[PDB]
Amino acid sequence: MDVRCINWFESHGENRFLYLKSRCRNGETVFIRFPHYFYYVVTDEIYQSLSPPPFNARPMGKMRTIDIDETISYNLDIKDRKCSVADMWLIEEPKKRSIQNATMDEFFNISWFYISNGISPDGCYSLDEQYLTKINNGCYHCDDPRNCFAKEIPRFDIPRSYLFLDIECHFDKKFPSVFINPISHTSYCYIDLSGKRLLFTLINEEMLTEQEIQEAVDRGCLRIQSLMEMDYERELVLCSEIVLLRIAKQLLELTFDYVVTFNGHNFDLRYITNRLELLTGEKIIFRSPDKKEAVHLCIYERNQSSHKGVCGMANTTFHVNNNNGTIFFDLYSFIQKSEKLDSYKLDSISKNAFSCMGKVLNRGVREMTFIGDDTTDAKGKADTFAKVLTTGNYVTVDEDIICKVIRKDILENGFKVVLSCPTLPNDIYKLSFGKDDIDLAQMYKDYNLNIALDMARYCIHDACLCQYLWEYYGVETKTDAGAATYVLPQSMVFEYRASTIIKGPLLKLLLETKTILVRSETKQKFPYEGGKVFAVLIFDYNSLYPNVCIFGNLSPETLVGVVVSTNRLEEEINNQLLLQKYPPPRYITVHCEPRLPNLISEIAIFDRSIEGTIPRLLRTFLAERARYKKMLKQATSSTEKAIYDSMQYTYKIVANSVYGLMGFRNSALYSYASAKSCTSIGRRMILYLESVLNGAELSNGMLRFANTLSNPFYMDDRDINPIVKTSLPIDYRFRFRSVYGDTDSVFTEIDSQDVDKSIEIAKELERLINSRVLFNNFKIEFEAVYKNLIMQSKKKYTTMKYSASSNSKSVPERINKGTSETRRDVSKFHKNMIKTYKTRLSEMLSEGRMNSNQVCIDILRSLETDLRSEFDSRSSPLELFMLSAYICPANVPSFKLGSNQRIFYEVYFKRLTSEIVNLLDNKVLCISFFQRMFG
Amino acid sequence: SVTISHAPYTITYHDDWEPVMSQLVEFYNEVASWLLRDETSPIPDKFFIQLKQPLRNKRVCVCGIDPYPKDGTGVPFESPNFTKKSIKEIASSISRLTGVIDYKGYNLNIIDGVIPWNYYLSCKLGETKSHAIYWDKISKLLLQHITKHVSVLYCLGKTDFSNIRAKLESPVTTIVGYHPAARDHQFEKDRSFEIINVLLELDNKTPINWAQGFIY
Amino acid sequence: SSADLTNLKELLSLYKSLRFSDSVAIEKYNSLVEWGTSTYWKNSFQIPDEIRSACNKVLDSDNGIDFLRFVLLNNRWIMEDAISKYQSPVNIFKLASEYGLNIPNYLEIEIEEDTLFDDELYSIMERSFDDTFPKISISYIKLGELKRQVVDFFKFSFMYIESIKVDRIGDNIFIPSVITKSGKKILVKDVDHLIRSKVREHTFVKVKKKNTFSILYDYDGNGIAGLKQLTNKLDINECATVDELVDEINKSGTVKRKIKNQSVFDLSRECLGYPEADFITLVNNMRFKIENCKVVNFNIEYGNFNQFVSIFNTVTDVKKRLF
Repeated sequence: MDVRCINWFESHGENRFLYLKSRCRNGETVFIRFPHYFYYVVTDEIYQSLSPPPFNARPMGKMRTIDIDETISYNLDIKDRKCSVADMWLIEEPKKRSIQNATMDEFFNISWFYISNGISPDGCYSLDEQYLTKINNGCYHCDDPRNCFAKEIPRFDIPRSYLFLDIECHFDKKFPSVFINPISHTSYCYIDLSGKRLLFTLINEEMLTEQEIQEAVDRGCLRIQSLMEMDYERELVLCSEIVLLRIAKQLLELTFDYVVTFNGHNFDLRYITNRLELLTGEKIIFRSPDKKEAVHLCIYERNQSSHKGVCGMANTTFHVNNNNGTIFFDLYSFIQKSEKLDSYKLDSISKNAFSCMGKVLNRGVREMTFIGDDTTDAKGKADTFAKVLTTGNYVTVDEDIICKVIRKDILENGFKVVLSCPTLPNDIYKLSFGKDDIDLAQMYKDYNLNIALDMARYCIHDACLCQYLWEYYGVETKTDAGAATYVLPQSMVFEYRASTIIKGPLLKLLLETKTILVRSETKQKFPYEGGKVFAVLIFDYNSLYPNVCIFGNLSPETLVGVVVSTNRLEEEINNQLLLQKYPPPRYITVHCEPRLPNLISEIAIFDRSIEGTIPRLLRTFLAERARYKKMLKQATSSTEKAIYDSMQYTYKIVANSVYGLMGFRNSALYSYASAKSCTSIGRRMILYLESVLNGAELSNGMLRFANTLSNPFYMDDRDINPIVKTSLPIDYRFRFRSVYGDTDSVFTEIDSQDVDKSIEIAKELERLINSRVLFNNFKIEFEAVYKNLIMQSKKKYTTMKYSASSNSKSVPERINKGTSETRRDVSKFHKNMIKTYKTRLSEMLSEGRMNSNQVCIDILRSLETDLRSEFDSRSSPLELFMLSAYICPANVPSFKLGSNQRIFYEVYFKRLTSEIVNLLDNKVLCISFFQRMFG
Repeated sequence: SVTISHAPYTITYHDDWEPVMSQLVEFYNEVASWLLRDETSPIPDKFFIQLKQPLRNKRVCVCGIDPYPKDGTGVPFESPNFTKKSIKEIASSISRLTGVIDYKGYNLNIIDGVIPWNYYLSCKLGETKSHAIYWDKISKLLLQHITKHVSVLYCLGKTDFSNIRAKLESPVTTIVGYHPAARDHQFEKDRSFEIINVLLELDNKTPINWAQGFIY
Repeated sequence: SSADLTNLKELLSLYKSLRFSDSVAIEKYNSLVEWGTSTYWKNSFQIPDEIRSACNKVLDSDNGIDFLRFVLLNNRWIMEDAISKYQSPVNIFKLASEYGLNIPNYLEIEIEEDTLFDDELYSIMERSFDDTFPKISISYIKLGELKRQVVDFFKFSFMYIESIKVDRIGDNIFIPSVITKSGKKILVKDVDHLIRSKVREHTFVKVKKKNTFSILYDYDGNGIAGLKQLTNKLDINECATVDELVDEINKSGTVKRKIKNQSVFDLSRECLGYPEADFITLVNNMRFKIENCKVVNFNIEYGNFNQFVSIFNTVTDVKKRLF
């Protein structure tokens, strides 16, 4: 009996159970019920002295228990770790037990249920039906998940139900209330198992005159006054609010696989439940698959901060309390969690997710036709944009141009769309989807039939946006990847932090290496630098910190000791005894930063003879992500191209999350030394590269690297010679000036300032600066920031100006990646002139020869004459500001102005010229111009 | 005594409730129509009788969650015949600090310093937690105003009170508790009592005399 | 739970008496402040155990007291008063005497009308206290209140110090007493101004001097060795040979346990006359160059440092030879 697992959930009642929702080969759904236990790892002597005897105990072999408490030491006589080796056992307790000196207590019982039984949460199995007794139609009982989930077959494909919904409510306040305002429309995107994608919008009768209701029934709609009277094949339906809410309740109680919605946990589902209770006095009944437990829909919060101060804000996320297996998903919470966008409205999210390009076909009065094809613009973007156009109404051209469509044509490939926008000169225009300029508040004060139907369209498009976005973010495959990398149920994948996802891989590891890390001592905190700020080519490190915790073999259990020295003349004695004792390269002594004064040494000693748990974890993660990148490079199907992409991304996310998890106090990977160590090794490596990257190159085969290629942390006899021999054309002159970098970049100042001469030389340097200057597993990569991409501040303060791999006949673009100046709630008058002031700001940084005089006189004259011309002419319109109102006196040297034109810009006008000083090399003209700008 | 639209058509309060009482009127007016759609307990005539009690001379709030569905009285945990469930239990479990056992009644409304507070000011008679939807806003508001004049909070509830810090826009000493509505009353393992006393010292308030409330 | 009541009562108790608390006491103070906020959202030397029992008994003789004010001066645990809310001083003093503790005596002329302490009421008081102990104390007790407002007499002036050395405080123990300019050895009370404080000889330093005794005066604005001084600094014998030293250390049973648990920078700065305070502040000011765990070169970038290196190499060598 073959099944594929969709979701794992537990019953929250008197009886603890664990359910498996799975789809068979032929599309039938079967649930399986496992007794849920508590799991305790207990040594042999404890097990033998147990009273009463445990319910079930299975051996675990000889595990070594390692005490990983870090004890500082003021002399070089460090006692070795306390490491026992005992025969362990696994105790399975139906009801919780208080058992003393039991270890491995940081791992959930669901992780144990998976690992001990050898079950992947997303695998596809051939269940030995000899054990699954039947309790009711569609539910089996499995007492022995060991011998029933034995034979594991390869992954096959199954059908999956869905429901993407959205509602709209009457209002005159900012947000409606369940008591005063009734819901107007209610749209759905019901995707059955068979594949039937049915869209339909229910409209509220009771806001219409009977005359317009009859007009609508004449026009095209259906009318229902009962529940059994509706059918989802009709695209528009008119009904009261009681039948509307009863249909909503009838849908939400179905066993869909997912029920997706954007911020539909806080607003939509809550509004529906509350209003249904008010109107009809009914509730939404989620029944358990064994029909032996029914709950009512009730939304509950879950604060997410792993550290909460006083008077702060934690991202409270609302969840449904359903217990039937359906994964009530909310795209809003997922998007806020996974990606750090600029804003999180559905409109802007769409406008940045569904994009394409459109070439003008035939202009006209108040109209314009755009074509978008695969062979012309980026492959796949035209197809997704044509998938969004089937329901959308208001298409957005490159900027601030929102146009109501007139006619849309979905070709076999591409799209042709007519827009009601005034004439535009340029032939190409980038089309993004969605801002929908409508006065809903005003549209509700004159509600009639045409407006009812307009809003029904507005609502069905918003209900289908939650499907286009659900497919864009590949959530259905990221879920099944996370539910297998992190050994967790498909429902608990995005609900938790790193400290919770990391425990499945870690527990699977500790049963190979047979270690058990314990801590019989409390931990102390020492605050640190949580974020770096700083200010040509761009080479980055291949996941620097996993590579460092693998190079240095950093771990809590492979720490020999932290030899510290109070003051001078003891650090020296200790340094000499650390040069003789603990010698390279089996031990590595890293000079961490002093944890408390008075101390000047804090040297940490790591033994590099056995692979710790953390470095072995990281190596497995890197190896699997590499395997999946390879398997994706060779993927032929369009489904495998998604499965393997999701798996690779999952391994990336779980690998990058370990370094932050070592400095996190209440974590299963905590070690103050290793955290403070890999931060110092990485910094030393970065500074080493910066040291040897300031070297000139001439008479090809020099690239002197500016210094001897001396390996840090020890000598290694690696042909230490600055002058190397490259393989590029002979006559060259370029020097690379100072490089700064943060941790995942080292920008070197190339003295060429042109493409086609950097891409080649940099691609041949990166091969020569990661095979001749780096040592063990510190690889590098390469990109290029074309013509001084504005480096205002730390990482997320730049423009895009992309030049990745090709520079011959290549197409760059320079819109933005700032995520720093795009947000409203600010002025609208004087700024947005950057859209006109950038063409002269991007051009004052792209000359190199006349650049100095041009930029200085340009900033000076431009800003002084902008001040005077705004004070005299009153020219700039009121459009936007675009920076992340205010009033200020103008008498001395809804957003509407005053009588003196120097009201509120005298601060932004100097903050702007303050932001843009770190892109030149002038130290006298720039700062003096700044000082004189005040008068 | 502000005059609301629906029952009881007016709410007489104490002089220390005006920092809130104004918006309570609209909060109650938008929900009253459905609120009095069913006869609740307490009756609509004693919804806000606890709004008569001053908050200056009080420093501890033993916050229940919902009144006794079988005819609560508008003052939490009170008993006109001392024959209820949780009140006799807490009187018993508190009969050990004072060391006395003789009581004809024990209301927290006469312990000078403590104020019994019902989170949800009403419930459908016979049902529990059945008027939460009608009360959420006013309940959060009344609690936030009760905590800005006193400083201690003893939520008599195990899981009913789980996110109390979220529904409070200001830091106040939020002690928690375990609902003795369960079996064994669960009050023996945890000595919740006298923790209020210890915590009333770090700002020099007087300890609660839990004997002040018996009937003699 | 009751377990929580334990640390809560401890928090309250220690919060009541921060003034007399220890380092681990203020540690528990802040740790319990945090353990409370994260659940509810808002010295002297060692006193013997045969003395600890009597002190625990005397703390109960009158429970109005919070701590035991033991004056730790010149390796003497001499108390001047027991701060007990109701207990008289003479009763606690008689109890301590029955236990074997150092209680002082009072000799003064009392007046039925309180007169303001002045030149006479401090000089004659110091001269009439008749106590043969080293202290500038002028002591009194008033009936009706337990507050302590002590008086004393001296005058601040300048003098040029003699050296950085010691005066024999006890048996084979020379505790540092920098001799005054006239010749007297000053009476240093607390280890703050007693280790090597202002070791500077011939320096014009301002101190609060009197006719016989005195005290050190800190600034207001801007702010001699050998094997001999090692053998008596841990009290085994007098010596001038390393073999003698190590052999006498072997002959001991507890002195070896004392050396085993001390560092060599400590032991070499403690038996030299300036353990930590400004020493390290200078040893960090100097670049160093050593070999085989023996300093051989130094460069500034106090006075007993050359000889300090000379005895430091010696203690390192004897520790190596013994261990």
